[PDB]
Amino acid sequence: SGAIYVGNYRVVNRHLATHNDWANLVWEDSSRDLLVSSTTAQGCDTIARCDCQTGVYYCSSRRKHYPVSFSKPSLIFVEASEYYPARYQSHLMLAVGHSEPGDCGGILRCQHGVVGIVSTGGNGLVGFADVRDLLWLDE
Ligand SMILES: Cc1cccc(CC(=O)N2CCC[C@H](C(N)=O)C2)c1
Ligand SMILES: [Zn+2]
Repeated sequence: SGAIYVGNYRVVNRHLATHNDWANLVWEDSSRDLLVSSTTAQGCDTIARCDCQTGVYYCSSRRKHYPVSFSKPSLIFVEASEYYPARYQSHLMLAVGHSEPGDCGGILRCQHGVVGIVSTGGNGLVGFADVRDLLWLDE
């Protein structure tokens, strides 16, 4: 679990969005596993606007942060799950690092701010949904 709170927006994994997220929907994209909902309170986070390929992510299944080298956002095949049919997920960045299903929502940060959230993983990989291209989150 986890979310990014920026301005009057909440960014979550689309597959973990709540009834309240859907009732306050701003934007969603199944191909990216992202959903953004509106909030009444001002957020605590800021978004990176950069091309970093290193950063640190929070891993809830270890209660720890780990450093990672990750690929640029790309279109990657993701096998069928209870949440989606087999498909290509876009804007996904892969890295070597521990992750388990409940780690989705963990934030990846670089020195410039929030880069993205854990969305996929397994077998010593961790995949992050990028948010750096969503310029409207800032205004
Ligand atoms: C973080 C992690 C580690 C091991 C396993 C998993 C599960 C996983 O990859 N799924 C299920 C949920 C939706 C995901 C998606 N973005 O399509 C795919 C997730
Ligand atoms: Zn950066």
